[PDB]
Amino acid sequence: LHCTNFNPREEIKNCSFNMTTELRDKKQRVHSLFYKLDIVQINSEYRLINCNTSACTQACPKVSFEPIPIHYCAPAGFAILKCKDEEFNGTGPCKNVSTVQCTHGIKPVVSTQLLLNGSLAKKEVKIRSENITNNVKTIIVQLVNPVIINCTRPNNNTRKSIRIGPGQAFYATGAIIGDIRQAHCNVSRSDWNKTLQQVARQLRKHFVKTIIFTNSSGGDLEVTTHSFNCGGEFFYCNTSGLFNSTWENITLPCRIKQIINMWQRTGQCMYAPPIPGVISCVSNITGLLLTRDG
Amino acid sequence: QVQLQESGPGLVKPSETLSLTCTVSGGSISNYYWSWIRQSPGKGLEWIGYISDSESTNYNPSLKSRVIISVDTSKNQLSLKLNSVTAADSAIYYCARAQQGKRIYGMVSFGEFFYYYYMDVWGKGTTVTVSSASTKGPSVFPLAPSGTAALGCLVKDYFPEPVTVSWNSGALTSGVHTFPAVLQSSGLYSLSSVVTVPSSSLGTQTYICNVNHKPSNTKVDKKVEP
Amino acid sequence: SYVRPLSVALGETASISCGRQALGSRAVQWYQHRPGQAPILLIYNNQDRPSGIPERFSGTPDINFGTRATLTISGVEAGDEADYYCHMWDSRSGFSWSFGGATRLTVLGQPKAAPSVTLFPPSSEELQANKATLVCLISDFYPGAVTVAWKADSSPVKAGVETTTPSKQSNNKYAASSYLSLTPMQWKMHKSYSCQVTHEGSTVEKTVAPT
Ligand SMILES: *[C@@H]1O[C@H](CO)[C@@H](O[C@@H]2O[C@H](CO)[C@@H](O[C@@H]3O[C@H](CO[C@H]4O[C@H](CO[C@H]5O[C@H](CO)[C@@H](O)[C@H](O)[C@@H]5O[C@H]5O[C@H](CO)[C@@H](O)[C@H](O)[C@@H]5O)[C@@H](O)[C@H](O[C@H]5O[C@H](CO)[C@@H](O)[C@H](O)[C@@H]5O)[C@@H]4O)[C@@H](O)[C@H](O[C@H]4O[C@H](CO)[C@@H](O)[C@H](O)[C@@H]4O[C@H]4O[C@H](CO)[C@@H](O)[C@H](O)[C@@H]4O[C@H]4O[C@H](CO)[C@@H](O)[C@H](O)[C@@H]4O)[C@@H]3O)[C@H](O)[C@H]2NC(C)=O)[C@H](O)[C@H]1NC(C)=O
Ligand SMILES: *[C@@H]1O[C@H](CO)[C@@H](O[C@@H]2O[C@H](CO)[C@@H](O[C@@H]3O[C@H](CO)[C@@H](O)[C@H](O)[C@H]3NC(C)=O)[C@H](O)[C@H]2NC(C)=O)[C@H](O)[C@H]1NC(C)=O
Ligand SMILES: *[C@@H]1O[C@H](CO)[C@@H](O[C@@H]2O[C@H](CO)[C@@H](O[C@@H]3O[C@H](CO)[C@@H](O)[C@H](O)[C@@H]3O)[C@H](O)[C@H]2NC(C)=O)[C@H](O)[C@H]1NC(C)=O
Ligand SMILES: *[C@@H]1O[C@H](CO)[C@@H](O[C@@H]2O[C@H](CO)[C@@H](O[C@@H]3O[C@H](CO)[C@@H](O)[C@H](O)[C@@H]3O)[C@H](O)[C@H]2NC(C)=O)[C@H](O)[C@H]1NC(C)=O
Ligand SMILES: *[C@@H]1O[C@H](CO)[C@@H](O[C@@H]2O[C@H](CO)[C@@H](O)[C@H](O)[C@H]2NC(C)=O)[C@H](O)[C@H]1NC(C)=O
Ligand SMILES: *[C@@H]1O[C@H](CO)[C@@H](O[C@@H]2O[C@H](CO)[C@@H](O)[C@H](O)[C@H]2NC(C)=O)[C@H](O)[C@H]1NC(C)=O
Ligand SMILES: *[C@@H]1O[C@H](CO)[C@@H](O[C@@H]2O[C@H](CO)[C@@H](O)[C@H](O)[C@H]2NC(C)=O)[C@H](O)[C@H]1NC(C)=O
Ligand SMILES: *[C@@H]1O[C@H](CO)[C@@H](O[C@@H]2O[C@H](CO)[C@@H](O)[C@H](O)[C@H]2NC(C)=O)[C@H](O)[C@H]1NC(C)=O
Ligand SMILES: *[C@@H]1O[C@H](CO)[C@@H](O[C@@H]2O[C@H](CO)[C@@H](O)[C@H](O)[C@H]2NC(C)=O)[C@H](O)[C@H]1NC(C)=O
Ligand SMILES: *[C@@H]1O[C@H](CO)[C@@H](O)[C@H](O)[C@H]1NC(C)=O
Ligand SMILES: *[C@@H]1O[C@H](CO)[C@@H](O)[C@H](O)[C@H]1NC(C)=O
Ligand SMILES: *[C@@H]1O[C@H](CO)[C@@H](O)[C@H](O)[C@H]1NC(C)=O
Ligand SMILES: *[C@@H]1O[C@H](CO)[C@@H](O)[C@H](O)[C@H]1NC(C)=O
Repeated sequence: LHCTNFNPREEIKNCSFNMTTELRDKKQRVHSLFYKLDIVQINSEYRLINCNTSACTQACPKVSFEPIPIHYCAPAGFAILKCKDEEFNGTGPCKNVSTVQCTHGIKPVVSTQLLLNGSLAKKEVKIRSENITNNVKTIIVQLVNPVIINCTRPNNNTRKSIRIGPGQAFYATGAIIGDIRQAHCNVSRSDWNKTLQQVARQLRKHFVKTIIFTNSSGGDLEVTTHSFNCGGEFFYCNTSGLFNSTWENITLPCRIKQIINMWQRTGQCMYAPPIPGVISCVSNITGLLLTRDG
Repeated sequence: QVQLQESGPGLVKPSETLSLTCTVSGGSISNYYWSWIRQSPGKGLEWIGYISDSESTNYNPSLKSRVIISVDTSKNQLSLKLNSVTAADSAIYYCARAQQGKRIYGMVSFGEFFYYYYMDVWGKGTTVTVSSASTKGPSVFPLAPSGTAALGCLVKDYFPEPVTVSWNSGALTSGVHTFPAVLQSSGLYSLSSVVTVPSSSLGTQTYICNVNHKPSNTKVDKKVEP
Repeated sequence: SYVRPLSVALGETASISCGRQALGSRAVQWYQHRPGQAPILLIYNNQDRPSGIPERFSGTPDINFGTRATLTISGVEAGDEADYYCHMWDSRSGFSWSFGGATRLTVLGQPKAAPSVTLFPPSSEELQANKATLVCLISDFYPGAVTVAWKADSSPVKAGVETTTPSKQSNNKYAASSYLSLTPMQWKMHKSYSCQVTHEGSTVEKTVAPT
């Protein structure tokens, strides 16, 4: 790739490269926009961040990542036991047990840190874990009232379809019609603060003591961010402004990637094609997953 | 409430430093932004530069390496200099009050705005001419008259622009008609003004013109009569 | 730079399109400028006009991107015959240094006006300096285009003429000078000199004689 910057965070590049066409002997000099996070410099000649470890399969633009409820059923001759006790800790005896053939409608919503679109606690924010005394065991919070997160990618993107071969059409990121803004999310203060003092008083029921909230540890982008899906593109929001209180909006600056590995697998990625137009999604925040230090 | 007025030398030799000034009236000088604009024959309005209320400079890339926009907060005087002047730098120079605007299109915290300036009150303008030719005072000759009559004065060979004509030192203003100049092949202009006036007062009320040519400091005045 | 010619009829509404389209959210300025005249600001925001400018000068607000910036001059008169500039600022382009190309609105359909020719003989003081210069002053005509022709008795003369180009007055009319320069000898030896001004398909002549 031969890339230059964009305009006189969220860095975007305008990269021109030689590309194949419908005929093997002929080439084409086409250009595309690549988010800076999907692309590394060689040492301005750049390179797609995945080419040195694995190939990438871009999504068929007709399928959707829309999470819709899945019902898991048990075969004939088996059964599923549903615990109906409200304040059920998740582990141990359950006094209100009923049997069902299938589970309820479970939406495969992939997210990080914050659990979006889920089942709430019927009363009192319930906390679940294995060995609470062990910090290496993940804690899972489940809110009782859902705070509403409001995300949107404002830039009016356009889809530019290349033709890298007979029937193979790579959809490149075209121009940005209109203003260039910053993708982000809004959640309500005095509501995240109202529901964080709820998670607070339940964290102290197991830990006697002052409790503190901080940001992620550090490392990969998927590990240290509120990575989720929104209208087709994969956001990577920075939640340092959400977990920052020791016991009007709060805006989370989000970056957007196109080369995602999803399941952290051994060399397999997907190129998320650019969604044309404006993207905006609204998601309930029903759950949480923390990690104690010691 | 706030007015402006430019000042200049009228003539500047090539490859020398041009210097102009402006006088702000009815307003503080270190309160607003000030700009400089010039219009040459054949070229549109060209924005030279601008000075801030914090007195910070920012010049057009067309002449960043030749312009110094100073200031004098003791009075209300704004400065401008032009190093190494050539023949193309001759134009009518203006000084206006730039008003800073803040257009916000996204989030003010993400930096999604852009600053834009607009100049609402301008000065009258100062004419400067770039030529190695020397200055020269005019030679106003009177034009005697003859329902109404017409009378004027022939401001002959003079260089450079401009020249001012006033009748009765500003008393007679109705019917005046100062014509544009004429650049002769000899290299210097020639102007003529006239004034239509009732035929009754041809002998009594004296008519006296007043010619001002600052680029040579040759101030003259003459009288017209049959 | 290079100019865009525009022509509207008297009393109509002028729709002056801006030079450079905006790539994003914009902040446009409209200046009315005349050659040899201090430019006046018509509209400084996308539609905000300052004190004194009549309501007939209106712009397009940038409520939604895509809408183009235009200056709308309703009920054009003879005074709206000037250069208009579009100072285009936006969120994507750099620092809007230049005012852009000028569009010169020329309001058509103005009534016609006849010249006011006036010819002065050489002064006594000027003739004493051994230099004679007749002066023919044309004024208050429209459209701004005339033709001068100097007569030396019967035969004409053109060697020694210096004629101004038309120039708009304060009454939206045009004027021009006309100087014939000759030696004081040929002023006295000729019977009469004339100044023939041809405006449109008509000619008017105001002569003078050495007496
Ligand atoms: C997630 O969270 C995010 C963060 O919380 C959140 O982000 C928010 O996004 C929105 C939009 O997405 C952002 O909204 C923008 O806000 C801009 C600023 O708005 C404020 O300021 C203006 C102007 O203020 C100056 O002028 C007034 C008087 O005119 C003075 O009183 C002011 O003091 C100030 O002037 C002084 O200060 C200047 C700076 O120092 C000096 O330079 C100046 O000389 C003076 O000294 C106000 O008018 C606004 O008032 C409006 O809002 C209040 C509520 O607060 C209303 O009650 C009220 O009725 C008003 O509507 C406000 O206070 C806006 O400029 C911007 O709107 C323009 O831009 C968009 C896109 O560019 C256009 O599409 C839109 O149409 C607007 O254009 C109009 O205005 C421009 C310039 O003014 C014109 O050129 C243009 O033609 C058009 O004018 C037309 O429409 C006007 C009405 O719209 C009309 O008045 C005109 O006459 C004409 O017809 C936009 O709204 C917001 O800033 C973000 N938040 C933050 C914190 O940044 C996000 O939404 C959340 N949700 C998500 C992501 O889903
Ligand atoms: C903070 O983030 C908000 C995103 O959720 C921005 O957008 C505002 O959200 C409000 C809450 O939904 C909207 O008001 C709602 O309007 C509907 C329509 O009538 C009503 O049903 C809701 O009851 C009502 N909610 C409330 C609490 O009033 C606003 O309409 C919406 N803004 C706009 C312009 O539409 C906020 O703007 C943002 N605030 C700041 C300061 O950044
Ligand atoms: C998430 O945030 C977005 C934007 O902040 C919210 O969208 C906003 O929804 C309101 C609902 O009324 C819209 O207001 C209406 O807009 C129409 C069209 O302009 C107007 O005719 C009405 O009078 C009214 O003002 C508002 O325009 C819209 N804003 C945007 C940018 O789309 C959305 O509701 C939020 N979702 C939540 C809080 O669940
Ligand atoms: C959490 O749930 C909400 C609602 O169930 C999700 O919002 C939904 O987002 C999808 C797009 O991601 C919207 O559906 C599609 O929109 C496109 C764009 O116009 C259109 O082409 C499709 O036909 C379809 O309408 C859907 O309208 C929207 N739902 C609501 C109620 O607004 C949200 O995405 C979920 N969050 C996560 C992280 O999954
Ligand atoms: C594929 O590329 C990535 C990115 O360059 C490699 O990870 C880098 O490894 C080098 C080792 O020399 C480090 O210097 C960089 O800091 C690493 N980058 C990041 C972002 O961690 C990765 O190792 C490469 N894969 C293979 C198989 O070589
Ligand atoms: C987000 O949360 C709200 C509030 O819990 C949900 O709205 C509720 O939906 C149920 C099911 O129809 C109703 O019985 C409640 O009355 C609704 N509450 C309100 C306040 O309207 C909403 O369905 C949730 N959305 C998602 C995608 O999870
Ligand atoms: C994003 O930009 C595109 C242009 O690239 C806009 O598409 C136009 O939308 C209008 C809607 O009134 C149509 O009339 C035009 O025909 C569209 N143009 C093209 C080339 O398709 C689109 O509206 C923009 N998005 C938003 C939300 O404004
Ligand atoms: C990325 O850079 C290319 C340059 O290679 C831009 O393409 C140019 O666009 C301008 C404006 O329409 C044209 O006048 C040129 O002819 C184009 N050049 C080529 C080689 O195609 C392209 O517009 C840039 N992309 C973006 C989004 O700005
Ligand atoms: C997430 O956003 C916060 C601010 O909202 C960033 O915090 C800054 O981090 C740097 C690097 O350690 C510090 O030097 C600054 O003092 C922090 N500023 C603050 C706390 O206001 C943080 O870097 C962002 N993280 C990511 C991954 O983008
Ligand atoms: C395409 O390849 C040619 C050599 O075949 C090279 O000179 C040119 O720079 C390339 N263009 C790109 C990579 O955009
Ligand atoms: C959860 O609650 C049950 C109550 O039956 C208790 O036995 C168990 O130790 C608790 N576990 C945690 C991790 O709180
Ligand atoms: C079990 O749950 C049902 C749900 O409605 C409730 O009616 C019943 O009282 C519960 N029984 C016990 C023992 O908790
Ligand atoms: C965390 O809170 C402190 C104190 O309220 C504040 O100064 C700081 O900016 C906050 N950090 C983030 C990332 O929001």
